Amino acid sequence: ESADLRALAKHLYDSYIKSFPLTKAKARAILTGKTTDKSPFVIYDMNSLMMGEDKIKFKHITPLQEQSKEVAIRIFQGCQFRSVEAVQEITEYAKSIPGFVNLDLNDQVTLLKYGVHEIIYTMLASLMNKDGVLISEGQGFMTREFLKSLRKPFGDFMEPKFEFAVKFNALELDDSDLAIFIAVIILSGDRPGLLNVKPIEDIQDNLLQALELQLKLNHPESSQLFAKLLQKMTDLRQIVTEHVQLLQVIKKTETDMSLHPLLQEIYK
Amino acid sequence: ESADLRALAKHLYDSYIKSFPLTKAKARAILTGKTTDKSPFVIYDMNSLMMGEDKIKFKHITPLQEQSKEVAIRIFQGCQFRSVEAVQEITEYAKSIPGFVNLDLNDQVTLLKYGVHEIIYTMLASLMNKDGVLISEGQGFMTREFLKSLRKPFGDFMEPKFEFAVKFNALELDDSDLAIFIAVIILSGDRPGLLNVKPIEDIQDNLLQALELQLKLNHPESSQLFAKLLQKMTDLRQIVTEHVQLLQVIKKTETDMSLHPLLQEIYK
Ligand SMILES: CC(C)c1ccccc1-c1ccc(O[C@H](Cc2ccccc2)C(=O)O)cc1
Repeated sequence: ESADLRALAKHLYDSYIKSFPLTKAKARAILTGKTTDKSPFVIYDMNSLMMGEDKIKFKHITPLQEQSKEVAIRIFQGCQFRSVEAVQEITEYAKSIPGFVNLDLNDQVTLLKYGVHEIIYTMLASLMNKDGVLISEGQGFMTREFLKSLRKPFGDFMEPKFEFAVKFNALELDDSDLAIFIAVIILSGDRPGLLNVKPIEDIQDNLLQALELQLKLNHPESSQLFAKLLQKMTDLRQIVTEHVQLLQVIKKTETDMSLHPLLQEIYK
Repeated sequence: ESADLRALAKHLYDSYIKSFPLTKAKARAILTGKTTDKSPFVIYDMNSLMMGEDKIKFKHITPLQEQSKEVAIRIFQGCQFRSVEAVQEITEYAKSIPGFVNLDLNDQVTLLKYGVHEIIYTMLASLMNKDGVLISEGQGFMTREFLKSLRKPFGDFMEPKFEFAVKFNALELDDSDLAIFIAVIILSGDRPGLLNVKPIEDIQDNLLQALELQLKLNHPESSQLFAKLLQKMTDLRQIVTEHVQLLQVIKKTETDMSLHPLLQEIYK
């Protein structure tokens, strides 16, 4: 019944708001510099980076970089910390997906393990525009250009994310839509090492119906949006890989830099 | 309109039947399926290959294993031959899809160029079962066991297609279904280098509606099958990506020789 699919759609949207302090709506309100009720400080060079520590809460360093964790590492660590924030956040959203917590404890861990970064980049697109990405809860805005100019390695960590987000955002999706799509991603079952696949696919079968109806209702004039969105799941998978291998490179060229256990545990 | 979507399906099916010798319906009668009226020649071991490869309808080389060319290599190059045949079959099919030829020729070459590998592994799965793959227009059956028993490079060449195949076949799709899915794969839109993505996506949109109608009417009880088929695309891409990987590795085994020139040329 439709009435049941809409109720689940309302449910998930609801938990989505409660689990993510920064929705796409808040994000676009800040990005479209019309809503000047609170604008972001912009980082596009080293000076701004320093000055950034001023206006925004940057526990990081302000002055010298190189001989004291150069700019590149500093941002990378900063980015590392947020990812941990997001996982914890995403993990809280997951518990609310009907049926998820009733699965084998092991699978729960496996679903999170593979689905988390795929989710981080999906939601990360909400904080991006062709020119940049929001940081520190919207208060800041770091330039894509400044990012694409960091030290040899770190210099190409976000580019594949921007490329994904610009075309993904062109789908004009909203929080209520993403809420369901985010859940569909978690309850895969095609995930490596699962014990009970049928119970997982039964949940996702629901999420997909929910999403199909939600997209029809929310975007009547958008033919086949449902399918276009599912295919986007390939671009996601590909991004994770580019990243994971990229991560492997730093680890070797930076034996002094560390990887937060929670993020380290996910990668494998 | 459903009428128009029922026409496009039958059209593609008709083209499909005439472009591909071995149909899934046929191949299935031969495989695990009984339908015994001419049992294929089973290659399960080295001698089986040797002792058949001399009676089987294979055109390229013969059983000569004794410091006279390696077996693994002869088998690998054999797939290349068949894949190159397959590529011509697909092209012949691509041309029957409404709108395809009306596209920028450069874009057609780009679409076939990148859609071909995914189409091959998809269709390969029709000739596969959990224990082996039909060979030579269906006159043979090379076991999965023998394939993983191969040397060192070549021992993991086909294993991932088997893992993909077994899950893919779990969907129980038939030639009428595969005919539309295949078309959808060719009419992507995200292939690198395209020049005019719009028409390509318009046709895919039209092809997607067809696959959706087809699956609903053809598999009424199989819920959300459409969504599940579309996510098999991630699996394909990974297969494809991971394949070019061994390809580069193999490129570090056999190479510099003067009797290969005009042969190496047929397969870039
Ligand atoms: C917005 C964030 C998720 C992000 C994504 C992709 C690339 C970089 C970042 C990023 C986020 C915050 C950054 O600066 C600090 C990071 C930080 C936050 C809290 C404690 C320690 C560091 C901040 O904005 O608060 C720098 C980069």
